Amino acid sequence: PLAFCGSENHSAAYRVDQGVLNNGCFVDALNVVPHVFLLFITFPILFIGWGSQSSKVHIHHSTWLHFPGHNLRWILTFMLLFVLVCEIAEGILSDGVTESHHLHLYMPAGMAFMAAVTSVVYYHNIETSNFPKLLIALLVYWTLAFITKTIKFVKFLDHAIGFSQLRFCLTGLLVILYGMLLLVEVNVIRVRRYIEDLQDLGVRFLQPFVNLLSKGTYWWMNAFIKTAHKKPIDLRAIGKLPIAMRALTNYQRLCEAFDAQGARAIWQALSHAFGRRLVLSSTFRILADLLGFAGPLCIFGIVDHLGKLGVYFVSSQEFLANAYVLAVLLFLALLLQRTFLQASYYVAIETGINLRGAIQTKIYNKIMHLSTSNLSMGEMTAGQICNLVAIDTNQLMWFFFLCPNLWAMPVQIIVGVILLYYILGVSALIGAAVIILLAPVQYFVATKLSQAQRSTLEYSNERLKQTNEMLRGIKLLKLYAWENIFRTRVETTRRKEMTSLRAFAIYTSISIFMNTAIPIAAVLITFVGHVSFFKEADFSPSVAFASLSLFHILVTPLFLLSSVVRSTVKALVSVQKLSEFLSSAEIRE
Amino acid sequence: PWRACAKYLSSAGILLLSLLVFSQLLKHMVLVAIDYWLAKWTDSADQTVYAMVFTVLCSLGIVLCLVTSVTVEWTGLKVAKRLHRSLLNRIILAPMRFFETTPLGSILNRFSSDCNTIDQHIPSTLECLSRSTLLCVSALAVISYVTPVFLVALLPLAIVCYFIQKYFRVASRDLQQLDDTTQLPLLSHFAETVEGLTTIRAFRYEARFQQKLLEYTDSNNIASLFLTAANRWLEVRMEYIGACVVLIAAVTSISNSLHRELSAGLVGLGLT
Amino acid sequence: RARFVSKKGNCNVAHKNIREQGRFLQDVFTTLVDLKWPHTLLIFTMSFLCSWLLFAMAWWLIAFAHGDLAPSEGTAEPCVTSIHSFSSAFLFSIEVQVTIGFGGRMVTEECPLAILILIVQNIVGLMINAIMLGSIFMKTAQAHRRAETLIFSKHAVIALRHGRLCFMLRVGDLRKSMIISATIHMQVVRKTTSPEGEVVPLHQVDIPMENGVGGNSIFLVAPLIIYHVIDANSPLYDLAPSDLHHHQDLEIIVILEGVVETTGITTQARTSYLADEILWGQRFVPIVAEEDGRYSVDYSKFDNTVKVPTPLCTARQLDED
Amino acid sequence: RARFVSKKGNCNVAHKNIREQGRFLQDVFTTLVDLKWPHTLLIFTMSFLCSWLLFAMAWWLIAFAHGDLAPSEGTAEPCVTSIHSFSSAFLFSIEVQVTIGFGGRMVTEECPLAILILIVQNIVGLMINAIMLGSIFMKTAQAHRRAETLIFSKHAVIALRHGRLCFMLRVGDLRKSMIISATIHMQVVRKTTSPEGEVVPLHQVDIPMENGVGGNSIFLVAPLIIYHVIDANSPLYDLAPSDLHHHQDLEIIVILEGVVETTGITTQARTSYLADEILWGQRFVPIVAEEDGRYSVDYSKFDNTVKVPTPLCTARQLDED
Repeated sequence: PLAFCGSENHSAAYRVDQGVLNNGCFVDALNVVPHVFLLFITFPILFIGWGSQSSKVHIHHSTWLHFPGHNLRWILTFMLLFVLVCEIAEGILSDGVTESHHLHLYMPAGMAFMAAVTSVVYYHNIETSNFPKLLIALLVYWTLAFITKTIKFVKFLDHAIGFSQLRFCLTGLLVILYGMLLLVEVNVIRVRRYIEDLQDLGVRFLQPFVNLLSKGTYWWMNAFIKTAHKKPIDLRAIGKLPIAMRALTNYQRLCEAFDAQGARAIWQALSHAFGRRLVLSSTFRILADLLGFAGPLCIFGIVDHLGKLGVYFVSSQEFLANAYVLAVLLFLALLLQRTFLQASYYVAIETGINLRGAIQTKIYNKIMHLSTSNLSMGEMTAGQICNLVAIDTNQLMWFFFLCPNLWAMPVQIIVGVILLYYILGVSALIGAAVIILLAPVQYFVATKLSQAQRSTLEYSNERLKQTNEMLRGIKLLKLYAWENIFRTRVETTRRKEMTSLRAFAIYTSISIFMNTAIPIAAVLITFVGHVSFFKEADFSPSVAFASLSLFHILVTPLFLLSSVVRSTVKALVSVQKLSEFLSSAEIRE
Repeated sequence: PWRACAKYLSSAGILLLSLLVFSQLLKHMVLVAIDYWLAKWTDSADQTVYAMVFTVLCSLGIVLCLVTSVTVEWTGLKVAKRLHRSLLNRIILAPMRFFETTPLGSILNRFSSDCNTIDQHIPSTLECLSRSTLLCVSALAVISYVTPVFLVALLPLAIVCYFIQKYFRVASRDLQQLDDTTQLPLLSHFAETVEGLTTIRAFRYEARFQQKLLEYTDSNNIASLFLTAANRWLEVRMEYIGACVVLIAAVTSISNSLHRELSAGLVGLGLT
Repeated sequence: RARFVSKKGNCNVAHKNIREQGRFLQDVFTTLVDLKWPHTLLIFTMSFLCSWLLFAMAWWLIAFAHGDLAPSEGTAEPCVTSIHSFSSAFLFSIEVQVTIGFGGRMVTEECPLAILILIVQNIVGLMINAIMLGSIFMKTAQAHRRAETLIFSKHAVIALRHGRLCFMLRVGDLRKSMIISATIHMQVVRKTTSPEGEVVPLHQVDIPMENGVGGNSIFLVAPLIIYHVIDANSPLYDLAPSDLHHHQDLEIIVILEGVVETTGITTQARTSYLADEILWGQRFVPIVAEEDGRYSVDYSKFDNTVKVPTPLCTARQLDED
Repeated sequence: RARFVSKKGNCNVAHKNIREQGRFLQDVFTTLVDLKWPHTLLIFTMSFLCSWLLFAMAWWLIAFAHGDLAPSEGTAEPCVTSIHSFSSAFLFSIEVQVTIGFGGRMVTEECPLAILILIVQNIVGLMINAIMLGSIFMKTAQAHRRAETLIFSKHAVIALRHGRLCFMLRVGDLRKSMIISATIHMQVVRKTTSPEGEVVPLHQVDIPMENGVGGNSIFLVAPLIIYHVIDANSPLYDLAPSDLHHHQDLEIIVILEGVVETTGITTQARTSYLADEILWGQRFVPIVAEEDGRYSVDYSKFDNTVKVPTPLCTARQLDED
């Protein structure tokens, strides 16, 4: 059948014998009326307003202003959805303990789920207005809903329902998040007082100025995708840059880093220029794959279970033990992990693009105060100057693309082996072959790779300056018949660069062989050391497949560790060549 | 596809391309064989027969990744040498009418940056490409082995991933090309401010060419930022599709091992 | 190159980058009746279903609060008789609010809060009965659908009448109903600049129709010839016949507007005319024939032309001989 | 110093010391629909509650008069079945008057005075159903809320066009709906005296808009420039640029009025312009751009000005060289 409590005793559970709030059926019956208040007032305001007034007409595509409490209310609304889908999964299978379909456990949370998504689209559309008088009833929603949850919550204390009940910990968290949603709405009352950048036509990038869910998922990048099949995109339809991330603004930040004050001077001034956006990128890179370690705990939790008031209210440890709730926890954790990894990748490439703008302006201001005795007599060639912008900034930019992975590999591998110690014990310390093997042999191939890269970069600069005097001097070489002699001179210096590449290729090959060869030896040494020599402990399938996904998630940045030790040595010699160019001989005024 | 990668394979050679595809096919087959023997060995209810064949199949794994590693360094070395010294021999016998009509910076640009990405950037990218796509299709093979109604979950999902691939692709055939539309001025502008430095300091137009380089760097950084934001939009879309693949495979392996028999390790194969 | 308003009569504007959307919320009624027909039908049944669901939860909550949903009862009367589900209260809110009122579900005299929610039920249900039925009658009662039954010419012409160049077209009505106080506004619209250098981009200047008095008021039963004398005060005074070509910024809008006789609600039809839509030198066919006691208009010969030799020069060059 | 009508468009008058309030009682309907929204809602539910309470006392009095409230009874039928309280008769008057009609309370055929009060119940209840639902539809259906979606300029300007000083402003519509027969009335209003000594305190004199014909009728889709040529017959003829300052008795009212297309009910928006609101010498920005097949109006550049050098003298001093 159906109703909004069950027909279990069939004459009980709708009864009012005391005052009416003593029924738990009555307090989750009262827990739907703020949500249907918010749905049933906010549906005709959203239908005649933002959307379906035929909003093909444009109501300021650019200059999206953000309120006080924006970047807080979206994280709190996603925390409401993280507690509320868990409240849905708690109401189900406490429904499924007995029969005949209790709807009072999870239909209030589903009405709160629809109220949560309509309140966040109402807050985004009031943030398009700057008309916060048309906010105001949403604030009334929070001083409905919170109060009703506290009239739930003291009736958890009145029937002495403890902390080991899961819905106690759910609804106390819901009481305090409704409380801080009230605190941020009186913070909008504090500073806006109901009782923008001058974003012009030239800004068309919007990702500093869009909302946080479109900062994560790039909903602004559906436009310039759907219109790309209409029109081929050109240089005026992408617009101009904003004022932050201007090349002169990053140039002014680099001169402010310079006068605050060698190779250590340009490195420490570079970290003083860009380190706060760098630690934002690596902080997102810390929280990404710390979310991903809840992957293998879910793997152990589902195949551990698959290897195997009157109780039905409480669930907590069996709520963590069941399989479908861990699968939707895997879905929400993997959604949130790929969102933080793509956000970290965006702000790392954005900091590197601003650095390419800043040192291209600083390398041109070195060029405008350069004496021409360095070009003419001896030292600098014009091929080396256009390689110093065209190659030797791009190697540094690729190092700043790969920098927060270098800052987030130790917090991945240490929390991975401590979670290996939780899932396997000291038999997982037979697989400490990564920490007794990896970093001295990667430093040994970092020394051999860097000596090969220094010899390869000087041979490449000699081959490019020899091809630059070759190709400008074609007509004298074809008019005096020395082209085979000059081709053999390029061929011998090409053979020197080819032998430097041959040493580079055998050292790169032995590092990528050790890089993919040690984790399959780690699953060898953990699976044979669990069974043999530490004999008759256990061998479940559960910690076996949990440690297999743990060793695969250890090996997944290990294949990028060979890419990052392919990097940084061009950055070190590029900063060395840039400090040698930036301390060249200049013009006295 | 394009013809020129087969040109790459005729500068590789038939023994290199066949040794490459043989080494990748047996290395990915021996890692899915060590996963299937982890399925056979974790379902206990004869011991060390499984551990003996586990150790020698892992010995096939480390020698197959060794011959993977040396075949990708030797195909990088042979296309490094072979795509030099033939372009060098075609440019040493050329007419003067070819040099007087073509721009010289184009020919030195293919001698410099294109030869740099052939001898440097391409063989690890080849390794990561072929390793990742054979890991993806062997993962699709072991997931489609266990839960065959995931074959029904083959039918929209990769296809609509193919559809959003087409909904990317011509925009990238705009926009990456638009990056080269603001790449080719700016370094040439650096060429114009190295052959003419005494003239520009004689004319005192240094702030004007400074402002022109600020405009060129503004256009180049907004084209790299829009190519960046298209790339991370495309990756957050398709990794949301991949987490949806994880969800539908997870709920059909839990629903097909609760009520059917999958022996509690094949679900670990599909989930890993 | 493009049209200001199409040959149907819909405009071609965009209205980009508006800011004050708070005054869009300061009229809800024109924004309610301004919508399309699935939007009007969806806001109709969503308004009534939101009313019936909200009071269904109110009647189910007050039946839970009296304990009448608990069947362990004695001889005490309920608030509402025979409610034992949510769907019984949904049936009861449908019976009360649109006043069907069956009576197996009826409300007794036990608690007064049921009487207070019954009072506020028929107040807001009677109120949104008035708002929604007057809104759907105002949606069907607009008169621009009458503007779909008013034909203009497909081609306007320029010919000679009374020694002068005149701009002529033909307006016809399909109905035997009338148009009360039929007003004609003919605007030329092009990018004109000032002599002082103010360039205004889409300039509308009113030309007058020729009437006999000069008041813009006609009497439309037959298809007539609206004609404008191109004199020196007209802004068509230096129009050449070589200017009548595609990609030429010169547009005519004719606007026929007035009350339609059988609703009392005013309408406005509009038609543009482009430079490749204006035919030089031609004139319209006589289309009204009198036979067997009846005047009669052929409508198949509406936009046909019976082309006459004209001077191929401007009206400023009509001032000599 | 103070405004005649504010920049919203509400007037600033008082109407003190009226005597004939008997003619205020000679229209009850415009005074009914003239009220504010809590006054209209309070007279709505107080009209229906006064009807239900008055007939509740009538049905309870006739149930007392038949003795049916006395439960010491035999097999004689009541007038109305199952009434045994005042609240049962209040339920019965609610069931009859808005015609819910449940039927546990039903009226039998015993006495005819119940039939006479049932006849007069549905006559005055059906009558005030018609008056109150047509009144609340006439309350929501007024068109001055459409006057909240019509923007004028924040600053009117005075510039040069065709050799003459002209008073210009910009009117825009936010909607894709239309205004049927858009009439412009521009009145200057100031304290003028007569030459004979009659000082009249707030004088309104009509200036004409420049149209091309002279009829005050525009066609509003784009924001246009309403401009008035300051000639010798205008009363702005001796206006200096030094007069444009605060505390100067010179006010402009522009009045845009006409039928809105989707209701058929006429509206009127109005905007004043003060002497420190009129900018001398400036002109308006071109705001309409044509791109990808669409004309498009920027609304952020609405009241911006692109100031031009002008003669700093009156239009009477424009008559020399």
